[PDB]
Amino acid sequence: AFIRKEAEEKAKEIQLKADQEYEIEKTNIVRNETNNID
Amino acid sequence: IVAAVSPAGGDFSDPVTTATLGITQVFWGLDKKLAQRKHFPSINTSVSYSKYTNVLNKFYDSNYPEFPVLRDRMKEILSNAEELEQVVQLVGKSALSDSDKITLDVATLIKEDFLQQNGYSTYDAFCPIWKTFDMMRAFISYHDEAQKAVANGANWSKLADSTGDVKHAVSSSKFFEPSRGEKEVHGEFEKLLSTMQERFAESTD
Repeated sequence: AFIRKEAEEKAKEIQLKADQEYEIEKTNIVRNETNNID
Repeated sequence: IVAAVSPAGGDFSDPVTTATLGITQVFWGLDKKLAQRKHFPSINTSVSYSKYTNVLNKFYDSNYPEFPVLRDRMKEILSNAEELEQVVQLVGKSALSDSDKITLDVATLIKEDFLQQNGYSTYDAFCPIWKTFDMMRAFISYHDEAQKAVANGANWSKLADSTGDVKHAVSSSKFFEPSRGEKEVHGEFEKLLSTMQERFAESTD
């Protein structure tokens, strides 16, 4: 039970961090590409 | 124009070294330190420099490689690791932090797996542009991944515990093969970053 809950929590945190990393990388890559074009 | 100067005892005070360095836009120095140890080709990172490096960076940008960036990053890592060597030789290896230790380990990795290439070998005898560029890029990627992992609150040693695979893989990039299979190397680098992600997953927990 604790293994299942810990695994689910780890996977959930991994997913949240995944989406967050997606948005952050979006803004960062946007700024970088804009800087390159400029 | 490639001209060899043979000063007495390798001293730069010799007329040869000065007169040569004066009219030269580029100079590649030879050290007797790693040559006496029967180690590979010896060149001083604190001595050898080139004034043609700028236009060379402009020319290497034609292949969309990063000459200047990788060279400056590796040179900075080399200088910081040299200062770290002076400090470690001064006090000790227990007086440093995780980042400095990572810089020293990266210095050793760059010394064994990059600057040193066997000319008698059937692989390291000749290194292509794409091979060295991919090697420096993968090295920079592993360095950035390790630096980012150290900023996550993980120790350098603890990070180096599960990274043995990526280390042996980084040290195995010297052999490789002919022009075919560059994709296997770049892909191996991708597998290295992925391995870093797996390690991050392992840490939590």
